[PDB]
Amino acid sequence: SAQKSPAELKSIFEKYAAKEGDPNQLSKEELKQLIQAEFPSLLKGPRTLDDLFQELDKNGDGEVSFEEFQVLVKKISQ
Repeated sequence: SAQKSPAELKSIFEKYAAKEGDPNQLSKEELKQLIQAEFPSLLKGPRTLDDLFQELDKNGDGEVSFEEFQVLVKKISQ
């Protein structure tokens, strides 16, 4: 919603990750889109669009795993 619920983000995340072979991560392209969807760079404070990606930039099939993504999630709602 205005604030993003864990279940909500989880559902969206699954929806995104399922676009790639492994429904467990989102590749750079997908993560970027997610960012755009949740808050299109209106980060008037925590300016990091990419620092957070890099800090979590794994690469199994896509990029950022659900495991790592949870750290991202924590900063969505604020």
